[PDB]
Amino acid sequence: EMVETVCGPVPVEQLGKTLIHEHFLFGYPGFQGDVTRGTFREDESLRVAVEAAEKMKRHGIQTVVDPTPNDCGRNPAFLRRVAEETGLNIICATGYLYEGEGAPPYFQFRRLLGTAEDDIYDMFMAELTEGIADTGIKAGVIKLASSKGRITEYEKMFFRAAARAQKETGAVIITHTQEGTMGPEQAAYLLEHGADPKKIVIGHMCGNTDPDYHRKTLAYGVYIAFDRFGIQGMVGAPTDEERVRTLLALLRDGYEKQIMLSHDTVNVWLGRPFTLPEPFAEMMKNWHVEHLFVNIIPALKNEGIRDEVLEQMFIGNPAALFSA
Amino acid sequence: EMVETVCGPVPVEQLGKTLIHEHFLFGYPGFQGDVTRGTFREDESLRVAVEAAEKMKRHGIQTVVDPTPNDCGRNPAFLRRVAEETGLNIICATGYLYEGEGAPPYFQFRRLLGTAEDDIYDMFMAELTEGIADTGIKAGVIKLASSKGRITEYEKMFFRAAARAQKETGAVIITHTQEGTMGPEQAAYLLEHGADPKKIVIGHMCGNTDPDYHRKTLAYGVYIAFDRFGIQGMVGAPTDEERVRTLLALLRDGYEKQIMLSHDTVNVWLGRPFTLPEPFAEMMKNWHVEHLFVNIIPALKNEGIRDEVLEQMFIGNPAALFSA
Ligand SMILES: [Co+2]
Ligand SMILES: [Co+2]
Ligand SMILES: [Co+2]
Ligand SMILES: [Co+2]
Repeated sequence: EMVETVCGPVPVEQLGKTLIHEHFLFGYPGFQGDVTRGTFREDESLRVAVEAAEKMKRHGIQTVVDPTPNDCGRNPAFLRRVAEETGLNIICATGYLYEGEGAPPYFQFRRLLGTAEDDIYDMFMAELTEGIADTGIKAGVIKLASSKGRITEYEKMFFRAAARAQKETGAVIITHTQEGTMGPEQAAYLLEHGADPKKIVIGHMCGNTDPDYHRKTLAYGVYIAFDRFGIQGMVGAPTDEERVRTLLALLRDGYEKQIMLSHDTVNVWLGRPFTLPEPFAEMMKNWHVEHLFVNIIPALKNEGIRDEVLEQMFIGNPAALFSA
Repeated sequence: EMVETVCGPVPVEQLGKTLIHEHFLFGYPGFQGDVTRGTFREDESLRVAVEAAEKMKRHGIQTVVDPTPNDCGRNPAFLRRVAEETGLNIICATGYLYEGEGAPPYFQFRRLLGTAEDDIYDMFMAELTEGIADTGIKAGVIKLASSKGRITEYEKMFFRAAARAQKETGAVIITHTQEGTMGPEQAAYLLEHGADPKKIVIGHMCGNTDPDYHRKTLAYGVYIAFDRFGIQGMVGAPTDEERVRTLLALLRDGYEKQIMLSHDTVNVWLGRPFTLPEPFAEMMKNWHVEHLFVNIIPALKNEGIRDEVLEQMFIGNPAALFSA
């Protein structure tokens, strides 16, 4: 009946309207080494993060799941500061990013020692049931990630440890898929290791534009996330128009009880500030926390998507996800 | 005349006996994510670090170059506390590890922006001439690293930036070579971009057992470092017996003014504590800061190496390296 937030245990029935995948703070592994020229502005970062939290509250959002990985500058105490100020429910994660964009050398070394999987399991259990560092904050979700075209041996260690921790705690698993690949394989690998499909969210599914690929993943009984609305412009990556077109094809087939939507925003970047190039910046202009409510939902309503369907995705599914 | 230490500028003539490559603190990238089970205890880490520094002092060591990379838990403030407690001169570095064992995602993203090399150069200049993070502590060396059998495009950015910074500051470059590869390639590439050979130390050269490989590197007029004494057991790393055999061959060939010696010890490991298996631990038993003086030096002196030659490597070469 309860889920661990950055402000302690909160009743699952009181979560309400939820964004399943947003980042208040995020940095690419290695940002720590650029501290001299990319200093952390704590007061300014809080101001921007609270501003983003207030923007979501104006659209009826009461809960945000922040799946910032452990190796990507996850800061539970900072998230608590945002939540204590706004009253917004924030659920943080425990886990690492995939091999290509994470920081693997540490657990790759423990893999050589032959304790890595047990060490990761131990980390998951400690952060889910005891607390993260000395913050007293317990993670409410386990974050997993896989590479493009394959789930690597490094990544599989985390997948097996998450499945073990999932059986012991009943925690929710949120995943990262790279470039619309490994969706069905993630679900398959987790289930055969004992994980509950009703507690798994396969993320970044909007990265694939083939409805058959989605149906194959949805066949496992898992949740899928169209969580990257706003991110477009890359040569291989899909557009928001292609995302909606894929979403409408699944809502026609009646998969609403298994679909959730988000933006995957990075509200405050860790490390040195940057500016996107002229063509890319224009294509990424819609990448903000209000995009779904201002642009996407009205476009869905014009296609004939009912309010009950939208409320099932934003309110119903998160409530069913965190419930035992 | 002067060199930047963690306590400020120190006369190069006062550096005395120096260990060119030792780590007081070190963590594999990703250690930050294991904060709950691998918390950094500053006070007990300082005790172990001071204990290591005092063991160096037993053998007349007055200066240590600590080339811990930015992405490997480099902590100049901690090193300052070690230096103040012991009276030891500690020179720290600016730089990142190689692609395979470092944290590349951050500066790989900045390459997509097209500013990475300039950003890295800017970082080098800041930390060599202005101060690291929230301190006035300046780095005294630039740390570079390459992969096995290749200097990757990612790595080449740091090499080009280092050569640029070297030309403008006169700073020392110290390198990491992976598994006895790329020694000549590193020297050649640095000199292509205008770096001063008398200011370059090609590291981990003991990882190769072919004297011709060393002579190819030495022909560039650079320093080479037999800096991993004590590290044995792994494929395909050499034994201390093989290191000594290679070292003796070069010393008898008259290369003493280009050679420096170290252990590459990690005195305090960042992250979760670990234990090596007994067959591996027995092979690594001599990996400590006293090894060169208690085991290697008496073995060298029995093989005809005079105290003057030893003092040339430990005192003369570091003095010449840091001098204009
Ligand atoms: Co992701
Ligand atoms: Co994300
Ligand atoms: Co090294
Ligand atoms: Co080293």
